Amino acid sequence: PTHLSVDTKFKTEGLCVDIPGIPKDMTYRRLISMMGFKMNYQVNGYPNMFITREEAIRHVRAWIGFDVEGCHGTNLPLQLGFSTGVNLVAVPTPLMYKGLPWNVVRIKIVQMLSDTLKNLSDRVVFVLWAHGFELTSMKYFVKIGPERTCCLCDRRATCFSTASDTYACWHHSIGFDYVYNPFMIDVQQWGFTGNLQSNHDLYCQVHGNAHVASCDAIMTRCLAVHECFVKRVDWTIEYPIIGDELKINAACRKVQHMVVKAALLADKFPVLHDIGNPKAIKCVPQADVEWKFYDAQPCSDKAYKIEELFYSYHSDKFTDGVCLFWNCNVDRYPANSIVCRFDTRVLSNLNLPGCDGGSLYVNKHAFHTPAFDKSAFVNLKQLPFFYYSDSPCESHGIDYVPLKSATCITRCNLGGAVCRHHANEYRLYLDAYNMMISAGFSLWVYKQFDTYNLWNTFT
Ligand SMILES: CCC(C)(C)NC(=O)c1cc(C)n[nH]1
Ligand SMILES: [Zn+2]
Ligand SMILES: [Zn+2]
Ligand SMILES: [Zn+2]
Repeated sequence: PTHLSVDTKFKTEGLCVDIPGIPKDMTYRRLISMMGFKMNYQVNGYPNMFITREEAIRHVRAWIGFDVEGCHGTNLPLQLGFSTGVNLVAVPTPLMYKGLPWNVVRIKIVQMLSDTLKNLSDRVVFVLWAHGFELTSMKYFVKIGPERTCCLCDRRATCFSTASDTYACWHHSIGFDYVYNPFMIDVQQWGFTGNLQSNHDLYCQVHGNAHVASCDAIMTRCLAVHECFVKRVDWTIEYPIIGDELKINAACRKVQHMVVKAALLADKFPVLHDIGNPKAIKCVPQADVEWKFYDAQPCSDKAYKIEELFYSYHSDKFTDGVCLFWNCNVDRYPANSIVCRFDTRVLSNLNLPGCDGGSLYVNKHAFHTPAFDKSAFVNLKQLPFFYYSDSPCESHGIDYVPLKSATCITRCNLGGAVCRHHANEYRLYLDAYNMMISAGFSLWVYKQFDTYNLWNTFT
């Protein structure tokens, strides 16, 4: 039980306005045949064009919302909408393109999907709110067959070319005209009352309905992300490495240890309230401080209300010492905080568009994160870059230019000349810091934080 049986029933009520008279009793086997495709009893890696909700969740990076609206059905022009914001008009003879025949529309579809997906996934999952025209338009740009490999590399084939009779992945498909072995899921099969807009609008105010196919494609994918990653959460599902995951995670641990260690040295807080991940470990194990932990799983819907986290009767006195919120997203941080908050607006291959301003951050696991909100940080200031080290000035064991920097907080810099070891460590830390910031993380600190207080920790 890993793939969707072709003999599974498909509910057709949502299809009967575009396809009147459609049988109520329908399987995926009969639907695929009605769509103009032939599977030929093939056991070659592609058992069904449609996939289960569980398979869809494992391939969230491949999700492309897709809608087709009748502009005027073999006789009328169709408006093809994608969650990339693209609208294409196909004639049978928020970017809006004029009417063109299918032979050229299919080339644009292959280019668009290839550019969007090459750094995200090995496939495409068309996310539908199926009403009929989208399913019957697939024969004009989709070809199916056995699972294949790319003609220029070892990746699975996602595109086909009728000009060269060859197959390509998303990286090698320039000039290709057909999408090959795509996957799809109809959100209407999950059990909903009412139309797409009424279901989407219950959870999201950021996507509107400008009455165009791409608006529907965007709402469809947003609703699917809500159902799979907001109202339902699965942190056991592992996702492949596609970018700088390892370096980002290692950088985050390095920055956390640096910042908290320096805050404790600079202001000598007697207690630290560590709020967030129930599996957190002390990030500064040698610190003298009374370390207290408070469990809160990552919020995937709305940011936590600070009143619910702190009140309703623990140290109780969160106003004592300092509070550490390392990716624990709250509505308004208290003044005595050290904070790491993911900025959902960041553009990256790890950060996918989400629900209601939120984003789906996929790095080993998938985390839907509430929309970044500048007002959460009104009691704090942005944490400036700094490097601090009390380790001995000694090289041990990569060519060199002497480091001059006001933010290298070390004994050698206090003494007037940064040593080789601290220069190498400073440059490595700066790279880690820049990697974490560029990945979307933002750092905030209590207004009294001053690195000038670190210089007297060398006596
Ligand atoms: C395990 C240490 C700690 C710094 C708390 N991890 C993270 O917050 C984090 C975020 C990303 C992305 N990678 N790691
Ligand atoms: Zn390839
Ligand atoms: Zn939405
Ligand atoms: Zn040094």
